[PDB]
Amino acid sequence: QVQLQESGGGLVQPGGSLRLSCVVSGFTLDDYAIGWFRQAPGKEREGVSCISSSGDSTNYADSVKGRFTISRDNAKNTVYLQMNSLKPEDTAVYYCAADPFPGVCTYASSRIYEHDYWGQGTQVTVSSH
Amino acid sequence: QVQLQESGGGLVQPGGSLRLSCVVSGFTLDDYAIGWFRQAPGKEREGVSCISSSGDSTNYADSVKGRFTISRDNAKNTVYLQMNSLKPEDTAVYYCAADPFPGVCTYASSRIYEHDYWGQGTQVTVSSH
Amino acid sequence: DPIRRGDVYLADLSPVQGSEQGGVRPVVIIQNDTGNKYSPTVIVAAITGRINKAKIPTHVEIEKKKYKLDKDSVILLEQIRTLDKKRLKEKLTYLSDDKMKEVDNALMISLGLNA
Amino acid sequence: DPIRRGDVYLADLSPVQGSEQGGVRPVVIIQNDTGNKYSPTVIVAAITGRINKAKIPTHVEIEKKKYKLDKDSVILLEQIRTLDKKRLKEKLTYLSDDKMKEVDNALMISLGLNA
Repeated sequence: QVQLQESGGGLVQPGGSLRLSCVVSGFTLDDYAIGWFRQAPGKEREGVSCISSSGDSTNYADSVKGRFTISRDNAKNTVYLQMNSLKPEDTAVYYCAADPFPGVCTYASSRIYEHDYWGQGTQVTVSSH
Repeated sequence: QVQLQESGGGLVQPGGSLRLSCVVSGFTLDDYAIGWFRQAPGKEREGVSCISSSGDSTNYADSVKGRFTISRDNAKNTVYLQMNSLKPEDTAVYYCAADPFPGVCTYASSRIYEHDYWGQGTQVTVSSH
Repeated sequence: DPIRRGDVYLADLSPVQGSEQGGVRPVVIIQNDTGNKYSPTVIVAAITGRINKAKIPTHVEIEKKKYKLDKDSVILLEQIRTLDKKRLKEKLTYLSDDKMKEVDNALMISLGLNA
Repeated sequence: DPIRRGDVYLADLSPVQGSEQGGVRPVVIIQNDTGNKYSPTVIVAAITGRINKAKIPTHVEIEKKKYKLDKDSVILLEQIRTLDKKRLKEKLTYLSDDKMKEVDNALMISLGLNA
């Protein structure tokens, strides 16, 4: 059935914080790995972080570790991405994506692999205003 | 059918030379890898050198390389082991053994693996007399 | 006729139960060249035409442009079997030196040969 | 229930054509532990009861004393396949730390992962 929807975008100052949410429908959250992907204009899509279909393993990108924290609430079918120490270079369109493949995001890697089922985008801007 | 028989044993002085021969019967020499194994009293059997079932690869033991040279004559079904720079510590009972396993003695290794079909022994002694 | 490591073949994986495996489909030779010559069998890694994108570090992406396979595919290094050489039908192409290192690194992960 | 690398199992290799492979017989788990948990399949190395002695550097010797297998056997690291986990019947034992390194070294030879 229907799938994912992201909320929590907006504008921040450099060094601020923000928490992105990802509502899940049409499947069991314990069957899919959910990842966060951002895409800045003029740049290729960049993977940020993923959660395993089980929830025991989390991977992040090098430019992210120590700042963004991915979290999951299986009772709400909702996945979170707590974005802290926000740099103006984190301005992009963030997507939460699910993938029904066994073993995704289980390995300890600095690279999050692209998923298959995507959702509507969200706009995250950060600059002085 | 019947198998192998070694000839060419005897007594030598330290630093001498000797050539051991290995007659083959009951099978095609191009189907079996032939190896040379010696066994000194009080010591465990020691692999010396082998020829591949094809003849392109030859392996020796570390205490042997540069002295013993294994050779094969497919037209005679006869395998040779030219033993040069003979030390008194090379006194043992030498055996030529065949093995019908695919890929034996093909890998470049300093260890020759034990074969399955053996032959009658031969006595190689070396000491001053 | 000479089977080399990194060559892309087209063997008959059938009959292999249960799921995932099927009939005549491409593979890649992962057995070393010394064993490739004298062993009666060969070790192959699966090439899947299904959902084709690297999902895990044991996946390596290969393209239908450079390689004669149908559509964009992925090398499954977590799905391996050993075939008797008579099962290889015809060869397609061979992997690049850089794409073979991608396979060599993913293969040590699925077998836990690091650390 | 937890499948770990180095464990000695007893799966059903049948039906696998042509020669060499047979029915219910022991194997050893060579898939890494991260894939051992979440993959629906497992990578196994064959345990042969036939002419049982290390013939090539891709062979590793295992004994019926320490391991519950019938008679003295050899791990065939040039004969590999990937089984769905439902094919594993019952576990026997697990390899020693030193015997697992013997497998880890022979496995990199048959796959040409050195140099």
